[PDB]
Amino acid sequence: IETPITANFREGLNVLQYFISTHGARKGLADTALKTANSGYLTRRLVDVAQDLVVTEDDCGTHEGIMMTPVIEGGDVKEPLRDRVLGRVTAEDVLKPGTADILVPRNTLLHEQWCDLLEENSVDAVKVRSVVSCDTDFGVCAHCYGRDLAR
Amino acid sequence: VPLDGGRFATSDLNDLYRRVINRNNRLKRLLDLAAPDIIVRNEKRMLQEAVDALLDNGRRGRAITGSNKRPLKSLADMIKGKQGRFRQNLLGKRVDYSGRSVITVGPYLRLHQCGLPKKMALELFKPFIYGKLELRGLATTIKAAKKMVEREEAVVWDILDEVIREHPVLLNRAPTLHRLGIQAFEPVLIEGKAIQLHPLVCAAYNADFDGDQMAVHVPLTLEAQLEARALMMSTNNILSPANGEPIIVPS
Amino acid sequence: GITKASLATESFISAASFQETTRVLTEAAVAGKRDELRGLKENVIVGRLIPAGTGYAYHQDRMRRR
Amino acid sequence: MLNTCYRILGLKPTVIFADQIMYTGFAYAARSGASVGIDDMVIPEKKHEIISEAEAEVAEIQEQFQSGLVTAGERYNKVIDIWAAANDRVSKAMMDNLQTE
Amino acid sequence: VYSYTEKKRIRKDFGKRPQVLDVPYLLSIQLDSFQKFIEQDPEGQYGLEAAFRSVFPIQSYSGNSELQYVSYRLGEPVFDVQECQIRGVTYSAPLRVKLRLVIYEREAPEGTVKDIKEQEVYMGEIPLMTDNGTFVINGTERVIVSQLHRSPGVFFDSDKGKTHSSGKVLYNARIIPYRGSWLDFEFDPKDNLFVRIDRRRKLPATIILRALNYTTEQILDLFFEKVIFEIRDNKLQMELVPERLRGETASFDIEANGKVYVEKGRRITARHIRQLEKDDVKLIEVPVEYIAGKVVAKDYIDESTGELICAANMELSLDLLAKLSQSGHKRIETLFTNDLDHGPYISETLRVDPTNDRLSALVEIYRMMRPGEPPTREAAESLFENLFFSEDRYDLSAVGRMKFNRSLLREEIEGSGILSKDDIIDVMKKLIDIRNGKGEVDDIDHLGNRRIRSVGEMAENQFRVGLVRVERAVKERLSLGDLDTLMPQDMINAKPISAAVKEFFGSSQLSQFMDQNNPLSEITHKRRISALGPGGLTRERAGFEVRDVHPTHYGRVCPIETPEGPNIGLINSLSVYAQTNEYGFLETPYRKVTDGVVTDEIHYLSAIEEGNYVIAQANSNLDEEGHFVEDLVTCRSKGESSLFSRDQVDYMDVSTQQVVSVGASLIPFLEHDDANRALMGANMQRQAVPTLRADKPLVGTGMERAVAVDSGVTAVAKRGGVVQYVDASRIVIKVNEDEMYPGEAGIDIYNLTKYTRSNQNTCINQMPCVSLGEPVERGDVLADGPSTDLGELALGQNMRVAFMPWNGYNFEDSILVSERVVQEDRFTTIHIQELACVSRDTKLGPEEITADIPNVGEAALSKLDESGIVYIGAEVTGGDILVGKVTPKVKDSSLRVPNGVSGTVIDVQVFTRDGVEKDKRALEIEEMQLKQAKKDLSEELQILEAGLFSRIRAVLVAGGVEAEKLDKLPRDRWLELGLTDEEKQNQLEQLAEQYDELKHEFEKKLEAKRRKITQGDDLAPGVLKIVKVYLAVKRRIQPGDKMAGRHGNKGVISKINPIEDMPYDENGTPVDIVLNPLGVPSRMNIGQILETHLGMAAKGIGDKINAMLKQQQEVAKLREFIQRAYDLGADVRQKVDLSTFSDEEVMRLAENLRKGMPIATPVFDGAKEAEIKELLKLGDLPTSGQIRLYDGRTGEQFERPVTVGYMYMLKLNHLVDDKMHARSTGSYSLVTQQPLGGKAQFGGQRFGEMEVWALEAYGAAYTLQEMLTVKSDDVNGRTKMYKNIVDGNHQMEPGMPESFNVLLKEIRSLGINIELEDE
Amino acid sequence: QSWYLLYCKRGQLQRAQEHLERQAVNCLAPMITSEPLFPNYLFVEFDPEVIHTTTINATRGVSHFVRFGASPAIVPSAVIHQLSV
DNA sequence: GGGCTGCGGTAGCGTGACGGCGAATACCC
DNA sequence: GGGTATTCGCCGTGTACCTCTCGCAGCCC
RNA sequence: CCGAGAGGUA
Ligand SMILES: [Mg+2]
Ligand SMILES: [Zn+2]
Repeated sequence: IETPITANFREGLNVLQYFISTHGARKGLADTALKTANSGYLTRRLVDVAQDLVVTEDDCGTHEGIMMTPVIEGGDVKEPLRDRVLGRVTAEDVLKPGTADILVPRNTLLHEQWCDLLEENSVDAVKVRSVVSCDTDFGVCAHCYGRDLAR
Repeated sequence: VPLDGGRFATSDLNDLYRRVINRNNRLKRLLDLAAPDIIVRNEKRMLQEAVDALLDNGRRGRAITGSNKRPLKSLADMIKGKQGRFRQNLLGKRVDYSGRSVITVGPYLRLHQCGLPKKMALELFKPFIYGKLELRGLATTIKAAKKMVEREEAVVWDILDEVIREHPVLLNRAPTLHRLGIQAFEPVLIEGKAIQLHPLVCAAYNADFDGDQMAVHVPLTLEAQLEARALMMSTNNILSPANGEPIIVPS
Repeated sequence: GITKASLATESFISAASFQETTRVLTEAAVAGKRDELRGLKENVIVGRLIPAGTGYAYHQDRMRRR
Repeated sequence: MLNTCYRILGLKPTVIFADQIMYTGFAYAARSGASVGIDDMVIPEKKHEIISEAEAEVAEIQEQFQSGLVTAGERYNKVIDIWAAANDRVSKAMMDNLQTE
Repeated sequence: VYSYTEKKRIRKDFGKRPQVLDVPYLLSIQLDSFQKFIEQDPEGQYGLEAAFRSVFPIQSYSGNSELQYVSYRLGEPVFDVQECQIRGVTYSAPLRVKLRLVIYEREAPEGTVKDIKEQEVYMGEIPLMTDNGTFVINGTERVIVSQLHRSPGVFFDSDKGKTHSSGKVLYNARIIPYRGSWLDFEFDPKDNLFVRIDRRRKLPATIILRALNYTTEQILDLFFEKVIFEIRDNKLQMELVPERLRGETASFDIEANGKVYVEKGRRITARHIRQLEKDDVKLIEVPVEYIAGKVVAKDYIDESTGELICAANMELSLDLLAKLSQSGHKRIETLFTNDLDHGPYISETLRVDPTNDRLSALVEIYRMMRPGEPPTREAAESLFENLFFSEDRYDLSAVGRMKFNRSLLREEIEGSGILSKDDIIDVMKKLIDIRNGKGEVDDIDHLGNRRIRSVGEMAENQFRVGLVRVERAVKERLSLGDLDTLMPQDMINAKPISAAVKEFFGSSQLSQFMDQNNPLSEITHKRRISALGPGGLTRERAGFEVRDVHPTHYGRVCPIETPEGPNIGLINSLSVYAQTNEYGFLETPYRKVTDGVVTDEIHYLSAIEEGNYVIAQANSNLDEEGHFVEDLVTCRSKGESSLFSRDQVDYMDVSTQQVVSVGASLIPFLEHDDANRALMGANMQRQAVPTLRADKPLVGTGMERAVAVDSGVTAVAKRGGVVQYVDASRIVIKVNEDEMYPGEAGIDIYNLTKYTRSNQNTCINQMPCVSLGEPVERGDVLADGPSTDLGELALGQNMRVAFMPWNGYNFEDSILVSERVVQEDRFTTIHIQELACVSRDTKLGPEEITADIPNVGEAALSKLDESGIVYIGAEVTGGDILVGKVTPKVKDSSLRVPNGVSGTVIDVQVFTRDGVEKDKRALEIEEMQLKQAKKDLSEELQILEAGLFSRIRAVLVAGGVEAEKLDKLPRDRWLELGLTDEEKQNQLEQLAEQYDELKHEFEKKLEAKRRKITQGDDLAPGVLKIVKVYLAVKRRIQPGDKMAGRHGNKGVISKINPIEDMPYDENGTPVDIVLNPLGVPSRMNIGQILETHLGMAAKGIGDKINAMLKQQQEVAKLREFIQRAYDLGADVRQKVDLSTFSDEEVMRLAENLRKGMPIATPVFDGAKEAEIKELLKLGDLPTSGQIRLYDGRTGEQFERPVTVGYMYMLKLNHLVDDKMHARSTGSYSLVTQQPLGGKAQFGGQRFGEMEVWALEAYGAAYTLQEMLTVKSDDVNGRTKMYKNIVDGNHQMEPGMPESFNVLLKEIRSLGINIELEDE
Repeated sequence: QSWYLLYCKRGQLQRAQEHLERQAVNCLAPMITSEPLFPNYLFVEFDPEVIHTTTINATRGVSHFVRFGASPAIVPSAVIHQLSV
């Protein structure tokens, strides 16, 4: 609306300004009271597609895993690598960015101390083990999941 | 079963089965009498539609109805839907040893314990109190113990503080979305009628204090007391499982 | 997709506690399907220990002793 | 603070330290007496002149609209742009007037 | 000047804008609607007369008898409203209808009937409305809520995007009748026009034109204009009006008059159209490629050979032109099918049409409508001629014809109810015009397109259903009628009308149970506009836009009072000033503005009129003449709030309350709150319980008076005069002579309603607020109802509130309360519970109501009397015995007090079927009620006789006066003294006729009341006697209740502190209630702070008056300070005329002000901040509103001074000892062996689905296993577990749930073989 | 005029036959010996141009036609002949 | 008094959700 | 004969709790 | 102690 609400709440809103405000707030209450049904039905569909998947091994014995890079849309670097590769077990051993060094080994959990030694060396991207690459029949092995997240 | 009065509130399946049997008796009598072709075709067709209405009502053209225009509920409608047997009686059940009341703050608590009223505590822990009353020797039978806690004499409150002590309870806010919405506390007895809930824990439950209500559940067996203390205790849930961020952040 | 994937499961109680029960029970009936339970909601239906949590040792024991 | 306590000292000092945080926060918030009044919401003194400069700008745009120099969509875009700019200036006026008063 | 309860406590009224129109009577929707339904209104509209003039005179199918109508009537109700609520009957009236049967001979359309008969027959009973807008349907008090539905008449809807998945818009057009069949027209993405009737199958729409006896040529005459090709010298030239070339490409050489106008290639511009009109260009010679795509208009036949050349609507080729050119048809009419404007939609629909004549059109329509049964000429013609064209089964009402003529831009507004040919053709033409571009669609949320149904309209429609069923019955009986041996009740039957009207008033989606806990809540459930109901939308489907506020809601529907949750914006509440239009639309007042001077005349508008005019704003500064003091003013033109000039406006808003409703205009400082918190504040303000001691909001809006009067909970005086007697039971008012009738000497006796049950178990109670011998005026209040204080509206109470964190006890939204709140009983509300005990008739013998009970002792019968029922006044607790009832097997089935409740038995009612004999307490209560009724009718006769004799003394002052001889013989013979032959002897005869009428009426009403008590009551078939016991719990306040202010600040009262630990200021007074400041920056409801400061100033004036009156001063200093308090500041409306209060009404006012000076802060024109500061300077309080407070625990000052003031806090009826519940082992369900649900059933908590997922999320496998097997369902598991617990062995023996075996039997009861395999 | 079947309401065959006798519609129902040999079935004879099937369906005591599909069932004249027992 | 039963009528009542997906089928080769 | 492509018709649409009324008439057998 | 309708709390 081209004419704003120039009055705050310490000054009084007059009638038209409060009515435009009620447009803006009735839309929000209708959105929450109808949004909650889709949110609950989404949780239901998700826990019934999951429903089965239990950590059932300790190592699937693979060398494949997705390539965690920091994500960049075109502005400044949005989510750093330490947010994405915190507590996820590497797939192959990460080379130190200088030349051919075994900086971290190939099956180490990357907790905060390892991630700080990753941030000091300015590591490009980590090939890390992902759940979708797990070779375990009927479940997910304990390394391809990652850290416990609340433990 | 009859409701309060003198008439029987009959189920819908009795209407369906009674219709199928009425039509089947009519069809047997017409095949006895050797009625012509069009009569027994309509009779068998009405039996076909009656059976098809009994099994899954309304999958055929417009569903039959008894009272008044609402269709009556068939067997497949006892299975399917939000109110069938899966989603209403097998995945979610109603539960004994459970309670419900309005929450309030009580900031003196340590974060492994919650306040729980004396009236709810004496109702949820009736069998444990019965065991203690026949074990110390203050009640011979079970009728004597039930009269003692029906009267609420001066000696059952010490029994109650001796059944509470190291026995966790599951507090639960009614829209539980993630696993931090069921947490196990130790009770501290409250003169009052409102569950006193430690404030930091509120940011896990999405519980403000504008009229909210919570349910308490009692772990009966011994493995369940140990699961409430070792997995579901409120000291054990200090990080949200969705990420690494602490969920006992001061609000 | 997630509802087509949870209704296409090798366990018809898992695909019947969820959406449409008519389609899934007729498909399982005319296929003569069998539900080796082996998941969380089959054991929440049938009333026993979950094969995930504390009950994973119990299901290790039962799967070992066959 | 609680996160670094959990990463260094583990679980039991973090539980007892979460409780001591909550107790000392409640106690000194009680000792603080941190009310809210009608005088606490400080109106910017520059707010009325900002609104009058925006009113002069919409007056210029509508005087161009009576003489047909500009299009209607460009008029609507110019009005939403100057009210967004005046809104940001009013917010900066009150935010200086609150953050370092 | 003021009335006499206005001079008691006159509220300091801020507010600058002078109000011009006072608030209308807030229950006028319900009352005007139902007064329209029942009223003897000749000329027939609207009412019951419309129903009888539609259904009557009934004539059968040439049966030579025609029952006609004369007049109807409603007799007295046999039960007045109080004893009707007590006994359980409907509050109805018998509907006495005169019916006149005349019976013909053979061959008498014009012949005189052979015999007549006429009687006042009895059909149904209709439920009358109580004077407050309520019904009493079966003992309970219910309210019909006004519906908001789509108007009858055409609507042009678009559905622009979602269909076709291609961005191509459609355009449908629905002709919605008030009663009958729905007709919709709609495009399809092939650009063809389709009709459908009642949402059935899709027919191509021109078949309905072919059903109206239109040939193809007439249809093409209607929807297309002709282009004339003349056969001429060469190449068959063309008449060309230059309008048709607008915006197209010149395909050929455009030349005439020896001059080349436009060549090939360039598009034809409007300058070229001006060239062709200036050059007068009509006839031009075309190439043969121009006609090779056009379509013929009418038919042509070869004349000599005698056969057809081409049918109408046929495209043309060159050989077709060689056919028609050689025959001799010189004129060729073609259809101008402009791709830009004039599209060929009708023509392509005619190409889709599989029909050719009228008869096949009707056969195809009949095969659409009623499928399968063999279409015939008579059957299909009767179907289609009674679809829309008969007065019986299709009827656009007056509203429908007005909307139908208005949306088609017709001139008239009144017409016939059925459609016609021209109406369907006009709807198709306007739909085609909307597709072409001209004209636009309608929106459905626009409140000019949205009618209101109310009580009279809905009951009239149900009554018309009952009357058409009884006329089908009368047509049944009359053709089987033998004469003269029947009189008109073997024909007519009172059963279907009564059945239908009780079906609506009992079981409908709008006749619903009244929210009755509050005067606000009654008066705002009666003013409710629901979108739901029959014929309207549903809660769980729609939508987004119908849940949203549209710019036509300004002054018709409250924008902010709508319930949050599943139905937001469907349950809208009506505004303060909004009446209802004659047609049912919502018209709101505006002030007519002829020129610069804003005139004080008002004028009502609806939303289809508000768009055309320019309507100002309520608060725009105008000074002393009505001239707008600016040269530009904010107005709104067509739903768009914009700034206009000083002299363009035609209307102004009447008053600045008019946008909002009576729930959310009681909130002071509304304009400072957020919209969300005003919504939550109004919705909670409906929910307040009436406290035991009503307490006058210090910061009100002045609308408390109108709500407390207009909701009928207070005993407003009917005729003014002098109080003769005041008791808590009755109030006897002597009437002043000017308002007093000549006969019926007359003094008004108001019976007050003492402690009784509301619909929400609260206590409705009236208390007299006038003393003895005190003048009252007409319209003044006499008895304060629930939640009222001297005629104002006191929902909650005003308490001293500090804003600070206090040791965590008010953490999220909690509220920390002193002990001075709970010691004073200043929230201790009174609840009343009705409990029934029924003696049903069962096999082996009925159930006694005896005192002797098996397996009790003295502790049961010590509370029960000689008859077994509890005494009145006996304090009972849970587990007590109230009514002793036994069942011969003998088992105890006595009424017992529910678990957890206490109380005092306030009343015991006993109802007995006529024939079952009476236990002795029934005769005791019967003789008590009998003596009470005899006593009260004697009090009526004696006190009215005292007033009559006082009038006789007032008339016998003159005219042969005998003073001492008056009281020698007693008061009966004062007529037989000396008096002349004048009108005073006439008046003595009048009062003698009054007294003799009173003698006869007293005797007959006494004997009839003896009969109405002593007879047995109508009970359910199977129950013998019903004893109802009324407990009254008194609930105080406790940790866990819910309190709230008026602004949306909810709270669960957490700690009930002692007095000492409270934060006391330096004067010494503790603060009562501590709230939390952190709610205020987030929840942007800043109005509670200005209410806090202004209430602080109000009690500052009250403390100052309490000092000036306690430390007692002569009244000069009090009237000077009261005058300073009532002047105070800017230009206001109140000032006062205080020096005319007789030196005593100053003192009675100052006695009623010593608890705080009440301040009216109106809704959007409220008190500014400088006036709050200036009023805080009149009292001796600090200007900032903030006082330094010490701590009661440590005795030392809180740093940074805190806010203390008086907020009006309410106690909502969500009390904690109605929510607390626990279950160890109770009763179990029957089909699935799981616990029951609820609290009234002693049941356990539903451990639902997401809690099971939360236990699966942990490792809780054993907790979940006992949570769904042992604690819930498995019967062997739970009995073994209970024995294992009480032995001291916490161990579960699980087994299989029972409801899973129920699942196995329900699945197995299909043709499904589900099993359980190997060990 | 071709023969149709009508299923009447339960226990209203007398009233249905009475109203269809006041109309010009032939009724046919065997009486066994006195209750009808068949249940609520009844055989009517009319012509859908003379009296329409909707008017027959809206008669007091007639529940519905034996339809089997869209159109009501024509029973052949050999059946109506062979109910002359 | 009763079994039973889907409306009550010499028809028509219905009429304000929206999307997704898969089979059934129509139109055009 | 089968390839698009429209139409039809079945699926689904949050959790927990609290209160209230009301739950067969017709009926000709 | 099962269903429907209306309303409300979070
Ligand atoms: Mg809340
Ligand atoms: Zn793996």
